[PDB]
Amino acid sequence: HDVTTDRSQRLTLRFIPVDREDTAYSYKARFTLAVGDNRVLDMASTYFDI
Amino acid sequence: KEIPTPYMWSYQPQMGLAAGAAQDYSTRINYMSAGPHMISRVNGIRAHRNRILLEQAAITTTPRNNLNPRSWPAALVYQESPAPTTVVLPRDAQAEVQMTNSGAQLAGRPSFTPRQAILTLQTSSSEPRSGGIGTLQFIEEFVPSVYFNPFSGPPGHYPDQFIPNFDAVKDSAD
Amino acid sequence: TAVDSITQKKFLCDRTLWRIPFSSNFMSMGALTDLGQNLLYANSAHALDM
Repeated sequence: HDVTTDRSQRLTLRFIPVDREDTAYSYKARFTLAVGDNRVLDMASTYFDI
Repeated sequence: KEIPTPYMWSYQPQMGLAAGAAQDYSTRINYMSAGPHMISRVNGIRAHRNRILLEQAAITTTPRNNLNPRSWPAALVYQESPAPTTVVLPRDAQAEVQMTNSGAQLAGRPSFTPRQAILTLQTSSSEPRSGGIGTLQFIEEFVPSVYFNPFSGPPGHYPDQFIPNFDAVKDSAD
Repeated sequence: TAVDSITQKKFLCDRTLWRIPFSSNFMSMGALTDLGQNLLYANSAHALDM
């Protein structure tokens, strides 16, 4: 009754940066990750990829 | 429109809520069956079991706070109370302890000391059903509160409560 | 030595069973799971294709 939504909401998503630096020993991944409206994000389940 | 298209309610034993109220052909009249002079009959007395349907909708129904609720209370929905079946004792405890510790062995009101000693054994449930209806009292609860106007008033919570998926909390939900 | 080979990857599920809860919150809550006791469900007979 008050736990679930019946409209459009997103689970398990992919975010990719547009600009990146490639050097000898450093790699900066500059994501522009802005978390969506009416939504809180748990962060023991927020991870990268190679 | 002017001839009221009759509803009813039929029951589900899984929850205790109405499955739906529909303008049912599961009773509706064999069309253009009557006679041209005797056709004012079905325009009158087919509307008669529509006009005793209004009588039946208030006879034992017990009018509800919201025309189709969600979770029902315990008052006047026939909550059965079978009386505590009271029996004393098959064998006596006080007559058995004294003999078996000192001497004799037994296999059995009894032989030595007959006496009445009873405790209350309440059968009826601590609290009645909050889930839904007892299985057959549906005429006593749900009889069509028919509205002959198909849609009357501005859209909000008008004369509504026909669809089973239509809840009081959410206007329109999946 | 270097020869030209590629990695092949697989997984093994043995003595474990597949499971998905009948909840819109996707949780093993109880008997009357979130989508079971919902509004549209348990009211009308329909057809199924999987």
